[PDB]
Amino acid sequence: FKFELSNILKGARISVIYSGGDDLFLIGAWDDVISKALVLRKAFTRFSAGKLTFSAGIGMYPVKYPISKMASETGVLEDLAKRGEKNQVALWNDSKVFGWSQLEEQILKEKMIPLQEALTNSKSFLYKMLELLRNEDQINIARLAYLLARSSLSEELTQSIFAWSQNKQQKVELITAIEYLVYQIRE
Amino acid sequence: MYSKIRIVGKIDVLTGLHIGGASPVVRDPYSRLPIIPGSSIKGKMRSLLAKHIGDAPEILRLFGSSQKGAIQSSRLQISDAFFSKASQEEFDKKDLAYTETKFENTISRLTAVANPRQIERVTRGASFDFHIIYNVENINEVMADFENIKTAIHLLENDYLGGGGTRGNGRIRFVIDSIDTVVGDFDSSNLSIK
Amino acid sequence: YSKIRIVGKIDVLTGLHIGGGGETSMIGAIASPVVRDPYSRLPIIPGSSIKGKMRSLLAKHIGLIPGQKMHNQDAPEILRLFGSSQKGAIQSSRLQISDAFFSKASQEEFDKKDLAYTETKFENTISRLTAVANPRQIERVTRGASFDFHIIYNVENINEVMADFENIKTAIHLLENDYLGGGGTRGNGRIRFVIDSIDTVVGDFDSSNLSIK
Amino acid sequence: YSKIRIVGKIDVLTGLHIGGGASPVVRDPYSRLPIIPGSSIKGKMRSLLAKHIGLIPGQKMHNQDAPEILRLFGSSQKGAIQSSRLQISDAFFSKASQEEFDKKDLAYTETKIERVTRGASFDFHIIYNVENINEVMADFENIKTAIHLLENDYLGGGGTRGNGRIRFVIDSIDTVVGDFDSSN
Amino acid sequence: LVVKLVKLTFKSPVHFGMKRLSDSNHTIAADTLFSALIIEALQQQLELSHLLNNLVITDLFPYNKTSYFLPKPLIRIEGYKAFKKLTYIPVENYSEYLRGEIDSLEASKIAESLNLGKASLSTKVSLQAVDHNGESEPYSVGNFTFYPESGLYFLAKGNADTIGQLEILMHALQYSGIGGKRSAGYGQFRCTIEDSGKFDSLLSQTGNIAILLSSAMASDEELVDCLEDARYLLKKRTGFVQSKTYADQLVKKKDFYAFSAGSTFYQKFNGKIFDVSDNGRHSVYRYAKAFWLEGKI
Amino acid sequence: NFARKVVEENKRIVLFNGLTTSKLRNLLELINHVYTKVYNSDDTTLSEDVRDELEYLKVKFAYESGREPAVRTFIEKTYVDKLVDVVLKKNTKKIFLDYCKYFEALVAYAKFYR
RNA sequence: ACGAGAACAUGCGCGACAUUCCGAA
RNA sequence: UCGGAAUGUCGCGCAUU
Ligand SMILES: [Mg+2]
Repeated sequence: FKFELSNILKGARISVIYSGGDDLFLIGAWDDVISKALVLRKAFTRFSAGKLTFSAGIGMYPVKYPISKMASETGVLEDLAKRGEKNQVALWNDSKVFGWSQLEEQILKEKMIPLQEALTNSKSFLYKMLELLRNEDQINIARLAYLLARSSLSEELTQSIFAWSQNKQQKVELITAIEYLVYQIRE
Repeated sequence: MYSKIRIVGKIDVLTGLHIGGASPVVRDPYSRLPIIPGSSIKGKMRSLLAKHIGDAPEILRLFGSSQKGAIQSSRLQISDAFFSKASQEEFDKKDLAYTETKFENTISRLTAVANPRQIERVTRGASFDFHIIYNVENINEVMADFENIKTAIHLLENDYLGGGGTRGNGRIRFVIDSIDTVVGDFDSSNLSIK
Repeated sequence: YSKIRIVGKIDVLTGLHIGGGGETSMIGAIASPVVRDPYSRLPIIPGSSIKGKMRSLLAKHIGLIPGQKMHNQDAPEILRLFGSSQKGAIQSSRLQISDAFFSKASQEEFDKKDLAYTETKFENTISRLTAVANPRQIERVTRGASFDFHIIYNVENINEVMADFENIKTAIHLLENDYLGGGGTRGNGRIRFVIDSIDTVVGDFDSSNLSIK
Repeated sequence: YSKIRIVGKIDVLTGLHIGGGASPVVRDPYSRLPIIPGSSIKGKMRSLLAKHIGLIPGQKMHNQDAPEILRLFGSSQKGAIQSSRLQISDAFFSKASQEEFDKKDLAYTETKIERVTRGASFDFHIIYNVENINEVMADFENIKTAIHLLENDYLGGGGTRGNGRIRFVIDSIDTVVGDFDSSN
Repeated sequence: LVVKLVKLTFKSPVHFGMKRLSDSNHTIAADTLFSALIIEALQQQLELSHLLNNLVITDLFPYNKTSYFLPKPLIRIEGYKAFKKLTYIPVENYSEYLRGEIDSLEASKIAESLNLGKASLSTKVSLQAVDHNGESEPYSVGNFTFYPESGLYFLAKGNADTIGQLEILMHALQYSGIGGKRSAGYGQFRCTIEDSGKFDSLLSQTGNIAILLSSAMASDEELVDCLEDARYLLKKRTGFVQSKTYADQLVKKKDFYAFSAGSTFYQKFNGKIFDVSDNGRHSVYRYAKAFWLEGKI
Repeated sequence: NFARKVVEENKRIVLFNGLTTSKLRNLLELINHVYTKVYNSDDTTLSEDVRDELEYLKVKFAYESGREPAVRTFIEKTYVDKLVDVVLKKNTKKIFLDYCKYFEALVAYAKFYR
């Protein structure tokens, strides 16, 4: 915690407020914080050779936000990740609590990267997908199908998005990936 | 003795009301209903009354003050306006969303391009039940204070609440359901708003 | 404080089209629905549209600063009327144009004659080398529709009221000939302002001498 | 900023068809009268003016026209947007033409394809915006050329088959606002 | 001594802060309630000394449907992090938690069962400067939006006359508002005062241990005997004087240090209405009388 | 979910024996017309003009069956004529909005599976 | 004598520009 | 009857924060 965090965190827009034992407080760019949290989970699994997992709470707050409020909310997310089998990360709000593998692969590698590459190949379209997905109406799924037909993307990826939206606990991962992508593409 | 007068009524948003916090309005953090913060109503009424009467002793006596040597308790406790149950059912019917997304543009003066903005506004049909407490401190000064309150309400009805109401978003109308002296034996029957 | 309220009806002359997303009429057909107040599902001219068009026309008429970058660099009359936001030089807007809602008279007259309050105008674009026509549908408020328009003028300087209302006269005239929001260059949005009352609801300012048209 | 408004009477030599979805001619939902869409007039003048002058071999984006037509009918190029000095209004059915039609047993439209019967007149209304004092007259001559072309050509429908030609007569040329001289 | 229970259902979000305006808290201590009651008594032109001497109120405690919550006893646990993070115990389980048999997962479930409110932070702005050639300034106010069936309850132990005085005072305080932004839309609540049988039976129990329910501080002589073998949490209570007559400008109260609710003492002590005002035109009263609940450990 | 199943079963890309959007537009325009007619109105039961124009939509469905076999097989497989029948039987706004939603889901799935 | 008290999440801003319901029969 | 079924652009920015 004290030493190898400098090496692991290297190359990120991150200042390590404190490591000091089993815990860790980290401040940086939101995307760099999430990426280094995943890299940290992998490196910690390598360091402990399994046999030990750490839970995390990741928050996204603007600057000049009350630092007391910031740390308290991040600790609240950490506590939300604590409940259960404890091998979880609460990303942003308390509804987005995912296993480390689920966040690393199912949300980012499997969903965020292909969606981002599709968007680059072709923002408001992501917004309307979010509006259709967050609602539970079946005809919202129908409208999502129509939108994916209209999107002029690779139709294999639109069928993949349909499959992700249909499956329970896969729609949540898709929503989190789309929110990550939207936050990635802003001004 | 000390008296508290309760003024309970409705605020009918005659236009889309946008009280910021894309560009979402403030909402009750639990029920996610649109709300009008009490600070918003108090500040708008205070600004309008200050403009009308021109801080002044009347303004500080009404809305409170913290200046040295002139600490005054706020006689007007303007509680948060909540999305009323009647309008809640009126919007549960017709399957109407309480808020709406209004798209707006801004043509530049040089390149003639526009920046689209999606501002959220509470739908016209909404009604927020408001409940404000007037703290009768000086029995002599109650009449003038209520006259100033009525003047501020009249100005607000010809004005807008929070948001860019100079562009139309925020006009409201008050409907005083009842005025009753909840605390004390003060006579509030002759007192009225609007 | 004195506020001068103008209430009247803005009458459509050629099909008025203020765009905006939402629950589209003729779902899957039109590409530019008109902005409708969700409570009544009636076409409505947003007061922001009227204010922006009037401000742009008044700025063009008075004069534009060469290479202007922001709205707060307009003439002092423009900033005084429609508001300014210069950092440390903020002037509160005197014109508080509300959304012009659909009038009850035009509601009942369009209920008669079986009017739908809107038409799905068909247009198309033709290329200059391939001569291929690409069609399109745009919703328009039918010209017979009239909107109850209601604006408020704040009296902050007694001396400058006459100049402010003269500038409002010029802006209203320009907007009357010019098109309101939409593709009015192709004939979508000609409007005419009919004024019913210019009265000082709050205050004591003498508004009898004031006329905006 | 000055606006010069010209109001005139299009007179229909042969029956015209601008119907939207042959298809019935486009009718005003309010007056239930045949109406010449303004966009059709504007597009026809712009196309005729473009074809009259020399053009680049490929106009993919529809915006690469001659500078005079470009300033007259507007721009869409990214960063070089010019507002159209010419605004075209929807020419509705004239009151005089309507009354002349009720005088006889004549309907406003015929079947041939719903074609607005010949002899009808539409009260067209055009606005020119003054942006360059030294250019106003040069733009007006291009508008006249366009008008002249629109007299020789048609306006919508099966024009190459002999329907849709009209003639332009101008009742008055006056500046409706501004210090510009109308009689010039 | 009558021991009426008062239930407070808050209509609007309520702003409580331990240290800052943007900070939001779900309950307040007995002192904060007493300061409100004292302000209300002064406004209502009621008698101050009677309420000062007789009333013994407790910290405001969360309550939802089918449950009343009490502060976690600071009792040694003969799986401890779940107890440490736990804050409030249901009344029906309270004696249970005193005897034992409560395990880590059950305590975590009890902590999750706390269905009281939802904290949030509303951001507002000040335009008092933009008129005078200035600019707006944003400020955040924390608040707690209580759930429809939830709210804050507190017991009061006084004479019949004291209880009637409390009834009148809380009737006025319903519209006076309790909270740190009571004049800006927050803190509005409605109260109902009645005697609760379960609490009467719980207080009737006389165990070997005494558990504090109110933010209390013993007098020095009582502190000599009470502090032995005691397990407690010593909260620092500070604030600003709120009165038009205290001084020209608002000044801070003298820092106070009082035992938190739930602190367990083997020797009871009667608290004191301490004076935390210095060079003020009136004596500011901070409540520290102890409301005791006896239990068996 | 029945619309997606029907569209998938009729896959062959050929959908509904050659049905396309250009064939669908002629009737779906009337469908969305009556949809706007009900959406503007606020009443639990169907307005009489809505009932009459829905009957006209049904006969237009039959006429489109006559015009193109692809449209006819689309209607018989998706039961949309039977759906306008049953909603006319119910004469309520909720059911007819549900039917318009059903047709929207049908066309959406048809577009997606192409 | 309620970490209190005073405070509008507000100020400026057009969903807008270019577009033949047309190619032929 | 057959085609085209919208397309090109911005897609919030600027004060306080
Ligand atoms: Mg730890």
